[PDB]
Amino acid sequence: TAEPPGSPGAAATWTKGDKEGVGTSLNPASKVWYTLTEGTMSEVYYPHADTPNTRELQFAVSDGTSAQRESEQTTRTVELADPKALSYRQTTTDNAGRWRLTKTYVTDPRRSTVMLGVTFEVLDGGDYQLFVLSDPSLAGTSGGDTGSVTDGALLASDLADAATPVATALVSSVGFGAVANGYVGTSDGWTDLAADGRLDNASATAGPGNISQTGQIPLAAGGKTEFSLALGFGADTAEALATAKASLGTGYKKVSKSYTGEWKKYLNSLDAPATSLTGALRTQYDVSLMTVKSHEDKTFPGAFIASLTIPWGQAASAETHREGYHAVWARDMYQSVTALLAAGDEEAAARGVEWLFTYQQQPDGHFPQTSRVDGTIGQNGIQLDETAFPILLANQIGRTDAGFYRNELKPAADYLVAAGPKTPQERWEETGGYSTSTLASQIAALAAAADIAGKNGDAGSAAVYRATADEWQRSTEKWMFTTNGPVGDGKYYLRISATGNPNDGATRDWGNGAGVHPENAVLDGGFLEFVRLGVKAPADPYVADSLAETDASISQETPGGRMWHRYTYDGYGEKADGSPWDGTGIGRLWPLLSGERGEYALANGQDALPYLETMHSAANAGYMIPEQVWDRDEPTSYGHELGRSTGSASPLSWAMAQYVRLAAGVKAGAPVETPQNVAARYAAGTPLSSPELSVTAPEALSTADSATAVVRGTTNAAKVYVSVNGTATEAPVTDGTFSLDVALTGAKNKVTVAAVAADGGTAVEDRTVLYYGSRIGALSDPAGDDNGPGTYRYPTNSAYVPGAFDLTGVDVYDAGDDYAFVATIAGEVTNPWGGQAISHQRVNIYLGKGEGGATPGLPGTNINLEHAWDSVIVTDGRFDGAGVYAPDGTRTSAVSLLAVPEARQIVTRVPKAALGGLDPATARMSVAMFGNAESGEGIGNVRPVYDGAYWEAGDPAWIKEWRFGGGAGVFDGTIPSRDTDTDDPNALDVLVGEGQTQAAVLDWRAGSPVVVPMLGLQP
Ligand SMILES: [Ca+2]
Ligand SMILES: [Ca+2]
Ligand SMILES: [Ca+2]
Ligand SMILES: [Ca+2]
Ligand SMILES: [Ca+2]
Ligand SMILES: [Ca+2]
Repeated sequence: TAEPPGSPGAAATWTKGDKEGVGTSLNPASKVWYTLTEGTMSEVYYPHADTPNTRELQFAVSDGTSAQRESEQTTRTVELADPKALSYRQTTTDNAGRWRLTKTYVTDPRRSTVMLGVTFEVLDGGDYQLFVLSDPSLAGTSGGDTGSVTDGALLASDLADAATPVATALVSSVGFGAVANGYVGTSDGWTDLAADGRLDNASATAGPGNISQTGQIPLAAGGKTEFSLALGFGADTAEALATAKASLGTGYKKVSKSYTGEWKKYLNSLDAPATSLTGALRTQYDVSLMTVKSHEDKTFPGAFIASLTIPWGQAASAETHREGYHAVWARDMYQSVTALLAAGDEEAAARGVEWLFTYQQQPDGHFPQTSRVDGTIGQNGIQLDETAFPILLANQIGRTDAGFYRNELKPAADYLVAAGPKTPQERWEETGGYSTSTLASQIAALAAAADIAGKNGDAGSAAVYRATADEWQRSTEKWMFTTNGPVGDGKYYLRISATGNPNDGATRDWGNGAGVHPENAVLDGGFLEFVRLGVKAPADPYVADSLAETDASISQETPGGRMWHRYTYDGYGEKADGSPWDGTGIGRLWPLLSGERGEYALANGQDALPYLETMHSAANAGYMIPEQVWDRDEPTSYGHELGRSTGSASPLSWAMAQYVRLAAGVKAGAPVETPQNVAARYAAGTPLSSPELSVTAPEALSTADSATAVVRGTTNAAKVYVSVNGTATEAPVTDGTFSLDVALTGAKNKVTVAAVAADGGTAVEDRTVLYYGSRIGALSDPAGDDNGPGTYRYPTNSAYVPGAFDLTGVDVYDAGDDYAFVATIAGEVTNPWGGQAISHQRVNIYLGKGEGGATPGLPGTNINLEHAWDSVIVTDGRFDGAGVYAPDGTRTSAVSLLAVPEARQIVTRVPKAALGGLDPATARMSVAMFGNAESGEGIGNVRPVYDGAYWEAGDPAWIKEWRFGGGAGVFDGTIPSRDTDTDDPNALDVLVGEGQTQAAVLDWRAGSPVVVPMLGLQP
């Protein structure tokens, strides 16, 4: 087969996020969504709202000598063709006024076809040729497409993905004259026409690769010709052609009417907006409502993508699958259904809630950062507000049935309780810690979950959720309201704190090229979520002092009204020269924040209409509200306009949604999505008492001795509930005291203690309990003991953190099939040299029965044990040198090493069988801590100790840098010991029993090798 020149086609990109309009039928049968960009049709989605298939479809007109692209005509307009439907009309006029093209878009509600009603008028003596230029990017990729011709139609496909096969068919109601396929940048229609105003390439086939199709439209005799084009989609070519023809078969006028009628009927069936919405604000409402609606998938009803666009797509390559904003974000979806809910579309919210918990929720209960419309995980960051919003959606909708509560709601709420108040990522998806914005959703979600749990008879989980939410709610100011910020009076809620001390001036890099700034200096309107979600009263005083400074720092007055940047120094936007964001740049204005300020104003009884006015001034002629609008008077080399959409997403369903939701709030006189049960508790009048609660045991962190742990203390509350990892059990209160042996359910047990007063007030306490099984026995050892006989020194190198070789205890647990030998150290448990759990420590635990007398330990050890040993446990996560060893050096069994730095523990799992019938419960044992080393550094992988003075000298340098000092001897590379004196023990410390001391037991000058006492585990 002869392919036209250009293979495989030029590298391509997507389109700018700034859309003039978008559209889809209300009918779920039509699996197509179209977008418009600068006078052309940009990306069209199919079969799911998360898959773009087009880059550009526009017309070219020639006289026979020269040709022009309508995207080159400085004179073109866009306008919504119907005030009650998502149908747009683009008009292109020749710069010389010789011809005029009029295009009106619509889709066939019954099948996946995008239709274009076209009128071409020659205003000259005539004699012009008209060509359609359709450049696809099927299945979300510019490459991999194959263009062909059949039965007078232009065909294209990319079936490289079995789960998402895509093919199209461009058909002309009047057929085509000349038809051609080629490779972009060489044999494509425009490159061709530009050459000589003629279609020289006649090749009817091209690809796979980046191709484009071109079809000449036969013009009627006279000035104007009216016709229509149908772009049908299908799993295959035959399906696509058939769908397109079925559309033309019905006709543009008929299809147009049907499409426009569904939308009109949809709007007319929903709640009537406030009478105070003037014409323009009403149309903005109608278009915003439909647009939000159009972001729901047709194959997975209930799934809403953030936006049918790719921000800065002109700079985003299309060779590989990209996510853009055409993916599902729980947060953005929450904004969407909450808007449809405000407008009166209950079913969309029901499908939505069902979709979230069925398809996107993860087995652990939380919601992924992003996902495909089928639930397939996209980004994997942890945003706690994305787990809280779906709970709030179910709370609002009443989706509270026992089954849904136990299997859906509880796991999500339990995750929140387990995650703690700090979110690893806040709503802007960039950093973590105590977030005003996220903590507001966390508190509201748990407060709501509490009522749902209670309503379902689960008092334990209710107390846990309420007590937790209550504590975070009363800690809002302590954690995030700074009092020494470098702006205004210095008193305001900051954006996020890493420590929970808003006055510590802790810094961090804020990404996107913003650099390092103290948290004290970063202002963010996220605190407004507190009143919006009923977490604080509308007139809360703290939210009030945040206003002035926040406005000064990130607000600005545009001609349409006041607007806000997300936060101080935000760099997520175009660069100073106007070029698209590419990892760094400068954040612009977010119109949705005006809608947010408006809900806060409304909640306080003020007129919110002006905020709607401001939100609408950010829209284009098509009424598309963008994520961002330019904030400078200077239009860089790019055509940026103050108050107009930038290169990012437009429309942003979220911004569209925020406009509708506020509008509804205006009609009701108060924000309509605020959770009533949550506001009743925190935003109403009279506050509640907080009962006293004192948990005396356990401590913040501990290790249990069995499958149960004693949880006790004092309180003046009526009831107390002790919950571990989501399992709550009541603790009966007796004369202000309580005490319960609660069951441990995991290796790590998060224990929440909730105290509930007779009037409803709560107090909470959290404790963490580590569990390895029933404790056989233990051995203790003093800290600051890591100096051998009392003269040893750590090797100067940094890696050797202090206390690394300082044992503080040894605990043995019966762990079912294994024995868990837990060693605790004073120093931090590191693992830099990349090893199993640890790198530096080499502890030995010689097990025996106290028989015989002095018996040598392992080779490079340089020590003896008080009595004979049957086996020794080597804890060395280096060189696979760990396990239980017989006295002859034979490793009788492998072992697993786990590090628990939080507890400064080093766990060694030893299968019971490894200790051939030697029960540690009645065995004698010696414990010694050495430093691991390479064979070439000393016998048996033990880092030797050398003369103190010799070491102090530092000759060579590696001795005082990577070896122990204060013992005896110098380096000798001729013998395996590498030490010229192995009389001194290489143990930096060991365990001794009563009446004896480490200084005497390790005193090698008074005897060598030293004899380490054989001890017994105390129960
Ligand atoms: Ca492709
Ligand atoms: Ca292409
Ligand atoms: Ca689920
Ligand atoms: Ca010690
Ligand atoms: Ca030595
Ligand atoms: Ca010791």
